[PDB]
Amino acid sequence: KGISSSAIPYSRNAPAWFKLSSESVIEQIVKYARKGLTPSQIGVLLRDAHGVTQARVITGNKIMRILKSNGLAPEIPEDLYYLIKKAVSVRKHLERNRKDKDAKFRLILIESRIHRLARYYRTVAVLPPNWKYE
Amino acid sequence: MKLPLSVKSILPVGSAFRYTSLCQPVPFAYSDPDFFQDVILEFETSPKWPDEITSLEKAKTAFLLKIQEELSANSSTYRSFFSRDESIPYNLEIVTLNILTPEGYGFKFRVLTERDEILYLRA
Amino acid sequence: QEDVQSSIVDEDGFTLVV
Amino acid sequence: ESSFMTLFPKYRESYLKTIWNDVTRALDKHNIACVLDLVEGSMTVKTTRKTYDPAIILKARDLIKLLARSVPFPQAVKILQDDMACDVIKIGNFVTNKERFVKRRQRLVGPNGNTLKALELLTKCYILVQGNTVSAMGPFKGLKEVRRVVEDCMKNIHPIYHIKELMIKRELAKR
Amino acid sequence: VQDLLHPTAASEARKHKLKTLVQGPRSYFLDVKCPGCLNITTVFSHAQTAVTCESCSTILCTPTGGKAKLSEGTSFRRK
Amino acid sequence: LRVDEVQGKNLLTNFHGMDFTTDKLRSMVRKWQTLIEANVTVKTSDDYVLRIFAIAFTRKQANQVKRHSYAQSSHIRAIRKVISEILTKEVQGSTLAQLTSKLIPEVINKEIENATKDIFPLQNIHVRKVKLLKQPKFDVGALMALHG
Amino acid sequence: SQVFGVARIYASFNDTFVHVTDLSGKETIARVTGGMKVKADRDESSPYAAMLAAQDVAAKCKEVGITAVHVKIRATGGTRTKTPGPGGQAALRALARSGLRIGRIEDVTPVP
RNA sequence: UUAAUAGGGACGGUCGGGGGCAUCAGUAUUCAAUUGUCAGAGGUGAAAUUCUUGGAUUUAUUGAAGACUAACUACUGCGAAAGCAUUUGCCAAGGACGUUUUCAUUAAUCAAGAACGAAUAGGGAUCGGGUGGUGUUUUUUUAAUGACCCACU
Repeated sequence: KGISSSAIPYSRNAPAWFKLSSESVIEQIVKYARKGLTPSQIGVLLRDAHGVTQARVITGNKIMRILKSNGLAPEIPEDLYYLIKKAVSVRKHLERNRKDKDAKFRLILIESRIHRLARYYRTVAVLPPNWKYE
Repeated sequence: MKLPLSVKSILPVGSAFRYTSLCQPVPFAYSDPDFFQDVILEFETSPKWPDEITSLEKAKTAFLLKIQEELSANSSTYRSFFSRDESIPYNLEIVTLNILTPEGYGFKFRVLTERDEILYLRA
Repeated sequence: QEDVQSSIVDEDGFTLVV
Repeated sequence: ESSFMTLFPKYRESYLKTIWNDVTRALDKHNIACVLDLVEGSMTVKTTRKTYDPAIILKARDLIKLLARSVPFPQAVKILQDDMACDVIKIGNFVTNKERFVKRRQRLVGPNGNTLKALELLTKCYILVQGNTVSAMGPFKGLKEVRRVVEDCMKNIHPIYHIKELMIKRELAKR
Repeated sequence: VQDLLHPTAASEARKHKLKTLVQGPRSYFLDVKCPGCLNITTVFSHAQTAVTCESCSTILCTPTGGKAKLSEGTSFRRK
Repeated sequence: LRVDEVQGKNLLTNFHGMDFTTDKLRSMVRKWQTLIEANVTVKTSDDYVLRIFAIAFTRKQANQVKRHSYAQSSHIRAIRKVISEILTKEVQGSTLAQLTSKLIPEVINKEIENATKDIFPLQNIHVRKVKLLKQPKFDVGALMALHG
Repeated sequence: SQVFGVARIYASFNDTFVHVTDLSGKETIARVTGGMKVKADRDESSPYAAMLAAQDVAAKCKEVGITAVHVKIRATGGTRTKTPGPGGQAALRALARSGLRIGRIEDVTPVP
């Protein structure tokens, strides 16, 4: 219910005072990418450490495209990675604790979001079909 | 006594308080150097202490002036004066409060704060 | 007063980190 | 010597300020001191060297207790008598829910304030359900009866057995 | 008590950043002078990270929930 | 008090506990404020083990508008912790008579007052109890040092 | 001026307990209670019975030597009524008339 | 081809009497013991039942067992509901806020079925977060965290 999101500006050019080019940034991406940071945390690290309005303005491609072209694409989309990591860690908290029935309600709300996202990605073929997260 | 700060602690650290005075404490026998007993005076935790050692120790001395004002005001059997303490080198403003009692004993008061250790470590 | 006091004490700042 | 004191919330304050002169008259009947502090919101009853009896100061404590629970002042000044006993029982510590406190609270107070007042006919007491307390003044037998009825009524015991009970008992003492 | 065509900027700037006529951000950039060096870095106004300088890797600002706290070694230009 | 020695139409006693009357704390507890307590187990210089309690209440500031002025439920963690480290400092020093000499003019309360004010100001704070359970030994030697 | 004690009035319901002790509270004297002074098993907290037993309690204490005494009023306490009993006011008024002293009194209701 | 006042995900300070484990405190009740002491104590409209000189009840000192967080405690908070009040530590989970980070229709509603539970638009006050300040207060300490005053959402 709670409205909270990012409001991108009107003018899709930017900033008319930034000095460097995309080549300065394209090199900067891959070293951060090969360092082991997730593409979410790249755009985290880009906007605050250096000055970039949005990386799809100085570069006419997505940041995921530059990792996909230069051979840094991961095994799955980055959003489903954490949903894997959350589902194991709660299960790991449940293999220690047999009393927290409050936690057992939380697993289904995790798994059902995993299921509905699994059908979409396997349909649009970023994942091969017959893939299953058990 | 009522002061601008409530009294935190008053600590006897004289040698006679630990039974180590070479002469036994004799009333009115002030010719022996073991006579004046050292007493620490600590006031409460307060930001009334300046960040410079001369104004700190002179602030302590003016507090001892107000205590001397109450003491001479209402404790006329007690006697009191002020002395210097160059046994801490280059700290030229430590003033001891000397009180002579009708039991024949003499004490000296010297004020310890929390602002001391920070300024000396800063030096 | 106050702002100069901050300037000097946080100059002991630039000697307090560095 | 002995000094008792209490506090109040703010919806009693200006009323107390309007009746404080009759407070100091009725307490001046028994040589009792009283001090009204606004900045804490405290009343304070004390004894003086010109006191006659000490025990009256206990009643004084009760009176300022009965001004914390918003009792009307002419009803309140009865406790400075001799044959007049007071009681404050706390009703806040029975229900964790607010709604079921409301359930047996309203089942206690009944329709239109009838049933509760019916107890004040079969006890001849004064009963004020003051929020999270029952404050009851009156004779001692009635304080036994009201204590039994309240301390059954916060639990699942219905008031109709109590009013039938006191009705049949008063009509058998009628005889 | 107003029309939806042109409201005043005094009426506009008090509004929420989403519910405006043309949605646009409010956050800004600035240049950071910390005298351990003399190079400036463009730091976005909301941190989400512990940020240090270019070479004198000490601090520039501290993360909060909202606006970051520039850790006192700064005069700045909002450009 | 607690009896230790007896001598012939005289007997000497020792400090066992300190307690508030019921009228005093039940005077204090007002509606629309927050009751903060603390306890600490701490040893003296001579090995008297004593557990004291603590009472803390929130006041309103000048020009308050709101009727309650509660805490934040994390400042109470910031309040209990400041009292806890102060009470361990003052105990284990200069055996309990000087600690009794601090409890009587309640010097302890101002030390609680000044330090914890930077978090949230406060009102009435007192000590409310001290009780002992681990007296070491008979030990007449230090007992007669207080006598005249 | 005087030799002191504590009177510890326990004013329960259907009975009143009064017993003066020493300053320590382990040594007892004159334990006589209100229920003793009439035999009907009903008026055991009546104030004339409370005034009766408080006279005889102050009688023996005046015959041993105790002349000044603190009182500690006390109700039943705990999950009980928490209310001072019937024979508490007149009984405190009874022994204060007997020729003793009353000063600096307080409450020992167990209010948990 | 855009990045929905469609939906999902990441990050930052937080909030919560939300949950699990483990730990600490408190008086009160009961039982047992020791000491002072010695005729009644309980109960009801009485009456009766019970205990009692190997001492009942009361009093002072202990130990044991179980149980719960009393004034604060609210038309407030949290949880999907049933429900949730001592301190402290650990383990994860959650919401709002902020966000110029990210996916790109991934959406919604509901037989069968499973888990868990008997079984139209204003006004005033309040909770959490954020922003601003011709602002105060703690500052005889240089700073500052923090509470407060007012506006905005």
